[PDB]
Amino acid sequence: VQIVYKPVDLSKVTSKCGSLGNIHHKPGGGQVEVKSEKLDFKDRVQSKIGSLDNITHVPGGGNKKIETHKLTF
Amino acid sequence: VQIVYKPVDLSKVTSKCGSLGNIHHKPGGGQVEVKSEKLDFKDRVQSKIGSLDNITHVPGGGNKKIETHKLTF
Amino acid sequence: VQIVYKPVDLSKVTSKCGSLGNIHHKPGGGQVEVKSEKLDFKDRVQSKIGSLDNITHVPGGGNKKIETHKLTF
Amino acid sequence: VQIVYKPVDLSKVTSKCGSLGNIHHKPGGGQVEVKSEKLDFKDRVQSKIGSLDNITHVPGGGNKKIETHKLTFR
Amino acid sequence: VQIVYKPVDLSKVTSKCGSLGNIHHKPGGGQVEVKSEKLDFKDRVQSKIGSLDNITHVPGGGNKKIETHKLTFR
Amino acid sequence: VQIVYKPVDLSKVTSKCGSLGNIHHKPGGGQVEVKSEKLDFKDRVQSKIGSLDNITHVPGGGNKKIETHKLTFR
Repeated sequence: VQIVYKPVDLSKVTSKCGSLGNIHHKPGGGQVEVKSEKLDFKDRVQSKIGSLDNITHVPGGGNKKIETHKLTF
Repeated sequence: VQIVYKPVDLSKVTSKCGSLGNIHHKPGGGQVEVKSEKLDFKDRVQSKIGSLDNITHVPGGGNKKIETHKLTF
Repeated sequence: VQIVYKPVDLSKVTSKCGSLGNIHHKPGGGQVEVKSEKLDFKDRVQSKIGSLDNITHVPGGGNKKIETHKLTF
Repeated sequence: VQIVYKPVDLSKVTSKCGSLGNIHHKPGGGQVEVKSEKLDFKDRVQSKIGSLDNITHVPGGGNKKIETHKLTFR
Repeated sequence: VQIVYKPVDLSKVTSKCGSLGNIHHKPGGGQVEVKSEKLDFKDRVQSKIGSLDNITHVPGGGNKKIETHKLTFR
Repeated sequence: VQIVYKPVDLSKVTSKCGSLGNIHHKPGGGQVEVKSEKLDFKDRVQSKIGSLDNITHVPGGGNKKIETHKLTFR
């Protein structure tokens, strides 16, 4: 008798996520103007005037690998 | 008698998700103008004036791989 | 009898997430102007005027590997 | 025998090209106003306002002369 | 036998290429006003305001003269 | 036998290229105003305001003269 247990694993298991390899070339507007007597913001207001945001959230993107190389005679 | 147990794994398992390999070449408007007596924002208002957002959320994109290389005589 | 238990693992398990390998070439607007008699922000207000944000959250992206090389005569 | 090979060449070969012999008397002299506000340009701009440059370019205007004389006797 | 080989060349080969013999009398002399505010340019700008440069370029204008005289006797 | 090989060359090969013999009398002599505020440039700018530069470039204008005289007897 002989048993020759030689499994080979060469696997790649990968996550690529969020903002990857993008090109942002000269972003932005010409003129932005806001004119008022008053600007009045009073509960959970978000305001953006002529600003640029690059924003990435990755709560995902995880990897799992499980192997059970059992042998029994 | 012989058992020659030699499974070969070459697998690529991949996630590519979100914003990937994009080109954003000279984004933006010419002129944006807002004029008023008052701007008045008072509960959960979101305001965007001439701004650029690039925004990526990836709660997904996960990987699982499971293998059970069992042998029994 | 002989048992020749020689599994080979050359696997890569990997995460690439958030902001990776992006190019941001000369970002920003020309002119941004805000004019008022008063600016009045009073509860959980967020304000952005002509600013650039690169912002990344990665609470995800984790890796797990399990192997169980059990042998029994 | 007698031979008298006596050609006479008084010719002129001339090239006159470009801006020759012009009179430009009080060019400009008036009023140019450009008022310009709140403009955006995403690509190349070339602009001339009230300009009077004298730009001269001559990659050509070269001359070639080849002439060739031979006398053969017997 | 008498041979007189007496060609006469008094010719002229001339080139006059470019800006030659012009008169420019009071160029400019006027009034150029640019008022510029709140402008954005994302790519190359070339601008001339009230300019009068004299720019001269001559990659050409070369001369090539080739002569070849030969007398062969017997 | 008599041979008189007596060619006469008084010819001239001439090049006049570029800016020659021009009169520039009181160029400029006017008013140039640039008022300029709140401008943004993201790429190369070339600007000339009220300039009158004399720029001359001559990669050419070279002369080649080749002569060859030979007398062969018997």
